[PDB]
Amino acid sequence: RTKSERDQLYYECYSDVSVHEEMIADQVRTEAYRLGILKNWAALRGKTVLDVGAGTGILSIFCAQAGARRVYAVEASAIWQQAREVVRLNGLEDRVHVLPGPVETVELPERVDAIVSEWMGYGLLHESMLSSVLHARTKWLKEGGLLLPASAELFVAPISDQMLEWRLGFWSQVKQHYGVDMSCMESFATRCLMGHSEIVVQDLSGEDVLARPQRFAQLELARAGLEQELEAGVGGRFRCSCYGSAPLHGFAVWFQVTFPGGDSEKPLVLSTSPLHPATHWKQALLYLNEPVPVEQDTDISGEITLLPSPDNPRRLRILLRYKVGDHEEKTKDFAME
Amino acid sequence: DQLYYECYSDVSVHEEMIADQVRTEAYRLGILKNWAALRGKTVLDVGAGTGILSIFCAQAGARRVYAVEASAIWQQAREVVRLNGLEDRVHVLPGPVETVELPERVDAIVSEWMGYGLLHESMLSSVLHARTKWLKEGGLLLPASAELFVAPISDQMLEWRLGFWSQVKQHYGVDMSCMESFATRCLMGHSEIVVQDLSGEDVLARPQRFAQLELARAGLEQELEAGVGGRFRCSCYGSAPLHGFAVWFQVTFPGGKPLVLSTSPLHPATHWKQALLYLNEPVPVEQDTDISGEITLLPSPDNPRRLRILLRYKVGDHEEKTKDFAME
Ligand SMILES: Nc1ncnc2c1ncn2[C@@H]1O[C@H](C[C@@H](N)CC[C@H](N)C(=O)O)[C@@H](O)[C@H]1O
Ligand SMILES: Nc1ncnc2c1ncn2[C@@H]1O[C@H](C[C@@H](N)CC[C@H](N)C(=O)O)[C@@H](O)[C@H]1O
Repeated sequence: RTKSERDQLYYECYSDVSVHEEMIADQVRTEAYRLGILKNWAALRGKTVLDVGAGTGILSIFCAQAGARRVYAVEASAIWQQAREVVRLNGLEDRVHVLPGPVETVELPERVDAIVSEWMGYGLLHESMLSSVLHARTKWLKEGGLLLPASAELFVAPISDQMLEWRLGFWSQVKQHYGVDMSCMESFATRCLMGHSEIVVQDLSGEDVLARPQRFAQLELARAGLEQELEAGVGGRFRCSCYGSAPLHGFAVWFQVTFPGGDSEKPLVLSTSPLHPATHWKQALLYLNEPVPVEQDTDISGEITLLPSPDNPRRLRILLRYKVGDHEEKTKDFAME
Repeated sequence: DQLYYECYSDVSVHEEMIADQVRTEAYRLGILKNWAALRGKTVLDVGAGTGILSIFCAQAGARRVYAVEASAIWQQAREVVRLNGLEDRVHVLPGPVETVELPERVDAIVSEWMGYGLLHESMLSSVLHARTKWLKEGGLLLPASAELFVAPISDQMLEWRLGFWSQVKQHYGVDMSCMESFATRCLMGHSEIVVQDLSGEDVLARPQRFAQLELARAGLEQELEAGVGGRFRCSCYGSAPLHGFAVWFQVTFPGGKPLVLSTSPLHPATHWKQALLYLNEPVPVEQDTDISGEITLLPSPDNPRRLRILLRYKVGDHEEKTKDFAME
């Protein structure tokens, strides 16, 4: 529960193979970084890069292959030892330098032309890694230098989760299967599956989205003052109108990040929307205590704030205020599962 | 004991059990096919949960069912019984079966008590306690017995995970084949029992029964404390990387031909899956490679409800080895 304990647990996760397997098997993520880096070949060719949180080294290697002269691959967990071997295996150890330890205390021999980092957690800010990237930017990035990605956006949409609907309806189906009526279990199932205060990470599709998604916050990484916004809360108000009739279960929150277009003048966007190909981040679901019926053109509005949890700064908290239709204003406070 | 019961106060575990069609149909038929033995008789359902097995017992013709449940889910069972119009015949009694005050000894006990690797959760002791305390002489136990099996395995999913690092170069133009030894240490080098579902083609040799538990047998309770299990030997089907062993179980109901509920990878899948015991790294085997060993299931020293498995094994002419596992 102390910082040293919390740090050891966080980096211990990244010392193990499973999380790296997940990240690198995520083709949408990994290919987006590869292409985003290549899009910026003109600005990277012959230049220096800092990879904040290099992991197994893969993004740093992408940067070298794109023509970077020198890459500092900084990694705080024990996985740096594996990165060292990956870099050597690819013939890159003379110019990709795997550096152990936190980026906050690394000492590079020079400021750098570019920073690359994959720092995003569930609901964007779970893990709270962004502070480390901003620290590195302030301390090591040259004036006018390149950030990859350069920005993040947060989106919300109201949802009718088809999988949840099935799980709640299960109990009224038992009679047909086994000859025992359990339809009375539905209220209890609803309390268990919806009445908790955890953020649920689950993949949705367009079939679950009840209104046009809306951006409710923007994080431009070059902006001074972003560090202090993180502490006070990131988010904003939203308002949308429903497509059609459905049981409203709550809200899905997701994000995108954008890589500069470079020479092409066409930015590359990595999205975790339910309307786009699936990623390991899925979406972050905020369930209401029970389903609320809605109809075509029902207004839903609210305010969403992403904060660090008081107990654990790396654990995402979300404060939700919302109003459905003519119902009273309600609030719910969530923490990451 | 309360943290354990608290697991069952939530809907998800009961959804998983009742959505397990192989499990629930096997109990349903095991009970209904015993109509002649249950007709006009009394039943104790040990750990009634949502009450579903007690309602099957009523359908089989039981004159009365005491449905005993320690977790807060007993409240939902009472509602289910009322909804099915059985409040006059099926009586939900809250609390541990060890201390419940039944009105009378019973003609039969039904219970679904099995955990991962059969004995994880350690609920069998509660069923045997109830049998000693409340079952009439010559009374019926459903299921009546359990059997434990082992086979050597080559886990396809594990092989794919280990092989993933050699595939990265084709996906992204970065070689990561050097990660394979590290991945193997992480995924196999630990001492946790891993619950995972296998298929028939993961099985490398004929499965061996290594223990039988007759629930009516005298002194079974003390055996559980000392450990349950036994020796086994088998010959491999063909060439493959041996990853370790899978342990699974079946239970048998009195026939009313005996109905068997199996959790074998060769039979339809169940929520129990199999309990996998990984060697520290893969070992190549061939057709007719001899494998022998001994497996013991114990309660963990620091947590009686947590399964521990002691494995001794010998592959071909390699030296005998041991590995000591506890449930993940
Ligand atoms: N303050 C920090 N300094 C250095 N590394 C960090 C820090 N915070 C988190 N990390 C590492 O950042 C990595 C974050 C991963 N999302 C990315 C790994 C790798 N770049 C990849 O894209 O596959 C993990 O390996 C963490 O251990
Ligand atoms: N000592 C005990 N006394 C009463 N109930 C118990 C005891 N130990 C475990 N249980 C309950 O036993 C049930 C075990 C379940 N595997 C079976 C539930 C139900 N009979 C069903 O087949 O769906 C859980 O609901 C536990 O809470």
